[PDB]
Amino acid sequence: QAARLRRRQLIRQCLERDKTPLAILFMAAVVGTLVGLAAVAFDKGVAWLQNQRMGALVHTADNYPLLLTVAFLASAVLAMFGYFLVRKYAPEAGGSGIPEIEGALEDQRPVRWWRVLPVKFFGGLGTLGGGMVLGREGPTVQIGGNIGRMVLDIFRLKGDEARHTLLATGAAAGLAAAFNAPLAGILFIIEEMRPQFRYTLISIKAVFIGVIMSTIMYRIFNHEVALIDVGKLSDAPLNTLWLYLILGIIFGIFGPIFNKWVLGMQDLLHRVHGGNITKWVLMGGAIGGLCGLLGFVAPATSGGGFNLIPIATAGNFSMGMLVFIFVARVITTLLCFSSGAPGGIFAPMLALGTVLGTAFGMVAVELFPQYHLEAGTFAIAGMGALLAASIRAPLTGIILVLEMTDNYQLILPMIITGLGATLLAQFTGGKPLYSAILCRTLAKQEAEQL
Amino acid sequence: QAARLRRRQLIRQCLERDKTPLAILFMAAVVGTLVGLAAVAFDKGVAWLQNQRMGALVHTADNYPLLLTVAFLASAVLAMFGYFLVRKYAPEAGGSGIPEIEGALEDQRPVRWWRVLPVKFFGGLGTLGGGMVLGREGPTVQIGGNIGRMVLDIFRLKGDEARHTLLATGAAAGLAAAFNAPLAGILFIIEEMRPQFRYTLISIKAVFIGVIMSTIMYRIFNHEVALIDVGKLSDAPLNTLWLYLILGIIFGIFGPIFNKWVLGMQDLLHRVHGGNITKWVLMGGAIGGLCGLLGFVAPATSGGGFNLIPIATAGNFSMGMLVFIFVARVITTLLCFSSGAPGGIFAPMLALGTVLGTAFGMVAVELFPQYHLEAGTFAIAGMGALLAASIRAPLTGIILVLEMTDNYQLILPMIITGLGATLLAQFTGGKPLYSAILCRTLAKQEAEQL
Ligand SMILES: [Cl-]
Ligand SMILES: [Cl-]
Ligand SMILES: [Cl-]
Ligand SMILES: [Cl-]
Ligand SMILES: [Cl-]
Ligand SMILES: [Cl-]
Repeated sequence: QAARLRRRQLIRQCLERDKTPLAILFMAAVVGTLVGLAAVAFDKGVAWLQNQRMGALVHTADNYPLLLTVAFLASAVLAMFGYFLVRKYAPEAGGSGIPEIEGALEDQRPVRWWRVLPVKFFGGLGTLGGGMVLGREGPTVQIGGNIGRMVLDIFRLKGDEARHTLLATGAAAGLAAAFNAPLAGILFIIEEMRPQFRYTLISIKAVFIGVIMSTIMYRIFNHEVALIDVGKLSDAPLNTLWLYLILGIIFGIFGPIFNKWVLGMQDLLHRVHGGNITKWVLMGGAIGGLCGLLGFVAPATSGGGFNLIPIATAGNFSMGMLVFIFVARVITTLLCFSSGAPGGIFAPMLALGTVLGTAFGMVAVELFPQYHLEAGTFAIAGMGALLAASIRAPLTGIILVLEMTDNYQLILPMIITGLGATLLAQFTGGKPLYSAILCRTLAKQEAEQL
Repeated sequence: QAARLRRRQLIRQCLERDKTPLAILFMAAVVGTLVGLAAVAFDKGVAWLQNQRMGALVHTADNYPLLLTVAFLASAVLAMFGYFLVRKYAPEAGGSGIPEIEGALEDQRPVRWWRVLPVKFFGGLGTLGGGMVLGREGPTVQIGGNIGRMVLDIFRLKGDEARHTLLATGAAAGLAAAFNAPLAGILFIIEEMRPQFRYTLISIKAVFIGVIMSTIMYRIFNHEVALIDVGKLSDAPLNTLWLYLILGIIFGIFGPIFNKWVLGMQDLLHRVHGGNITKWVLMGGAIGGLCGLLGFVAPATSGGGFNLIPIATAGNFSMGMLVFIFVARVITTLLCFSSGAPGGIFAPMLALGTVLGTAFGMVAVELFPQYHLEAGTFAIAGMGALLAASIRAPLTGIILVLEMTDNYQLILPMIITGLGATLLAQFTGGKPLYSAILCRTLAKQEAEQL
């Protein structure tokens, strides 16, 4: 009868009248509007700082050593301002911000929106606007989760189930308004933050509301159907689907290796400054100045990565250039993200999977000419395979790539590529990167409390 | 210290090796291949019986009262075969089968694959091949979930984690191998089966493997890219997005009203036979013969519904014809599903949401000519709005409709329509239908135990 009283517990759940608090559902539309407006202002300010930087690199065009100095120095001072705001005011605004938000969903990290929200905005503005190899995905999730706490504090909402609802609403609205991906922002919460999020009928409807309001706030100011404008690539036949499983196996081995390089470079770059702010800022200007220098000479090795993925998905880079771009963008991704700059690793990971997927597709075309393959259809499957192998959230990584590229005929090749990425990353001993960063944040704050 | 002790449990959970045995993942490839093969033997056995029934109406087309007798009696004898196998050999194979698989993941229902799997197959060929208003999701999910228990019992695998993994693998594979929707099969388990499924890192990977192997087995025998071949419809502009909220608000009221009509007709049709097998079989041949009669005279009011959706989305019907189809298909959906026939309600719900959404999309083009609306974008948004209001799985129902229609420019209108459907079905006191059918089975089982 151990299942009999369990069955009587099941019938006691059906006759419950599930109430509908419309107060938290209205604030989720206030959150999602404010997240989507702060996401648009972040993207328009990062792009304005990037167009002002290349506008300074064309007025000094005939003078080449002066151009390389003002490519370094305009990106160094822009990065030094971002490192200074994090180190002086909000140290939890360094890095991505997803481990700070999913640590807040466990009631383990504080949400200091009076400090993080001006520092993650303006410090990430000069960091990403300076041309560093960092994405706006992580900043927008942390700006979103801090806006949802701000709305909870301004309107004085009490209760701990409303606190986790509005914090997850803005993190869902942050992903939905960074990438024009309303489907991935919902799957950000129920698939990637699955151990963190408390699934209530109200809390998942509020995640839907904030995602809707932040996608509408995005599309008012951006009228393109694809964030990454690759074309309409070919279908994948059934006799070519095993090549996407092999491509996932290669990504699923590299994924844990890349995660050990992220945490290993976090430790190695911390020995340079030792926690000192005036050496953390000057190391951040040397890293930020290099990526603005690399933004002029060999610009495929620097930047967030979205200006490389449509070039690499088409057959424009050779096999020797994709090897150079991959090694250089592995070095500058670890140099930017693991140094504690405000900026995520998600959009640099898309450029690393596109280049590694195009390299796989170019070998697959020359090895199998009987399949009529494309190099670009493996770049899409490789894009969400490094998020499956390192971030270890394949479903919100697949959906995000299909929404950014508008290529939904590759759903089954991406699930095949994302399975072998997740299967071999668990097998080879890999953890999620945002979990591994948060577990090192939690073990550090357990050590200063001794 | 209350959170410091919880911080210690979040650190030691992070240092664990994650224990990947490949034996249950290979068995998911065996399950997914067998589910995907049994789904195309079900889809091509139902379609063969519907071709022999239409072919019997062309041979003797000169005699019209014999033609209405042959159309009645070919479907009456076929449905009587389906109602008899349920009432004699496997009474839990009646209805959809998703409440029986959902109760099996809760360890409340037995999985008798030696009885259900021949009865759900050959009784499903009788009811669906007779032209009754019943879908093939529920049959294939229950055939799928019983294959996952059959593979567990043949290979004699031990464990309660392995039993719930392979049972949810085939239920996911049953939705992937029907409708060519691998993405909706995964979301069937982590979103619709959220209180039932025990999420593990390996139990979601085995759900991926069975979904992959069943979508491949479907696509070996089926080469259409979309099942519901509506065209490439228009995209919805931002000034028209509030009409999809009103379409969701209307569906979110009707959803609970349609749910109590399903449960009310289950009690009403049970008053006819009282559980007697002879009166249940004769009532089911009367209902099944009525839908084979209606398959010849006014064929839009019977059948599974996949023939009606491309005609309705194209704007081929009138307004009074669209009102007559909605009323008459509601009566035949309540007659077929609530009488205990092997066959689901999901694909009859897509035909009801398309017809009700087209009628909304025709009022919207009459009232707002300045919006430049197409009536078919509300047919697709309304298609998954009855799944969000009655089945109350909005993310599963959006992705399924998108994967069946290949219209992914309507992601955000379907999320707005599915939000207003879910929010108004919870506000007006509606439950999920499969959770309400199972709970009426579980409360009936407690009543047998006095
Ligand atoms: Cl970080
Ligand atoms: Cl990022
Ligand atoms: Cl990130
Ligand atoms: Cl049922
Ligand atoms: Cl169905
Ligand atoms: Cl069903």
